Amino acid sequence: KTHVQLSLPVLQVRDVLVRGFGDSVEEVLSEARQHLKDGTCGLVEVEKGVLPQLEQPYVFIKRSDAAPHGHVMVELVAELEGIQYGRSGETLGVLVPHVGEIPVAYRKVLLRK
Repeated sequence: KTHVQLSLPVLQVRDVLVRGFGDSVEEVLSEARQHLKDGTCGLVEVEKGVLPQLEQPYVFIKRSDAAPHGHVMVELVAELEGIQYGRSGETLGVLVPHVGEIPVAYRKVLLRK
């Protein structure tokens, strides 16, 4: 399937134990996709002060369309030193590995895979 229904645990930035997916744009997009497939991917909502507490490159989920079955359609955009790889809509948040942190919410998305 080109799209997969996912329920992503929303994590508080200060709870996150592993603050990025790796060291290159290509690696972080790779690792993000692997963690999404394996159900080991969390979502941090972006506000003032959040991104400097996480490791670059960043992987964002961005709204790709204006929401089947409650699931917002999203795609992955990476960012490294202010350059984005991908073009998409509004940020739903930044993806991080999930290693058992307790979430504050869940975000239903339809991921373009």
